[PDB]
Amino acid sequence: KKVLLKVIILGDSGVGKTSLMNQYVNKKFSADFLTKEVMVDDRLVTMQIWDTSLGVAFYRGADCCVLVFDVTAPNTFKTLDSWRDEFLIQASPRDPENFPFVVLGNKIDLENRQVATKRAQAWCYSKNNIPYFETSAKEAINVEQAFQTIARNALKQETEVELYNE
Ligand SMILES: Nc1nc2c(ncn2[C@@H]2O[C@H](COP(=O)(O)OP(=O)(O)O)[C@@H](O)[C@H]2O)c(=O)[nH]1
Ligand SMILES: [Mg+2]
Repeated sequence: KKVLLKVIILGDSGVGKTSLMNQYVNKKFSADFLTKEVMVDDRLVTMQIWDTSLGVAFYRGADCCVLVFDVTAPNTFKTLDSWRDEFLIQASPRDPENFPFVVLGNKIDLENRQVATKRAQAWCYSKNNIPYFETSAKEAINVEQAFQTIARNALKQETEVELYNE
């Protein structure tokens, strides 16, 4: 048996979802998915990353839901609750407050940020401690770090599903 982890990325148009996926998988910057084999501690896993109705089953199979906003656009941060709630509604996870979400505040390379780090960290903390990363898909800042945690938390979820045949 091999270990396949499904990860989906949500967030407003233009925040950097496609760029983050490409930077992570291909280290290049410029309904579908890319795949990458990653080691989690000493366990090899294949992450299948899906870029964004798509239908309920699309969401139901996910092991981690990544939420992305643009630190220079307060409106994309404001929609995070809607993206989180919509994923919950579509995926119907059995332990909503523990399902793995990872939030990425992207484009930190643009010095005139409009959303404060503390504000975004507080939002994440208040949803049962969702992990938070500030990234730059353009300059490859914290992208490997963010996705390593996405991989580890998706593995935890996938393990839970497999061990209790959920
Ligand atoms: N400065 C900067 N621009 C970025 C970054 N990530 C993406 N972009 C740019 O912002 C636009 C939208 O990015 P795109 O990846 O297509 O995001 P999507 O619509 O969420 O999938 C494009 O012009 C990208 O080149 C980043 O980290 N920094
Ligand atoms: Mg896109």
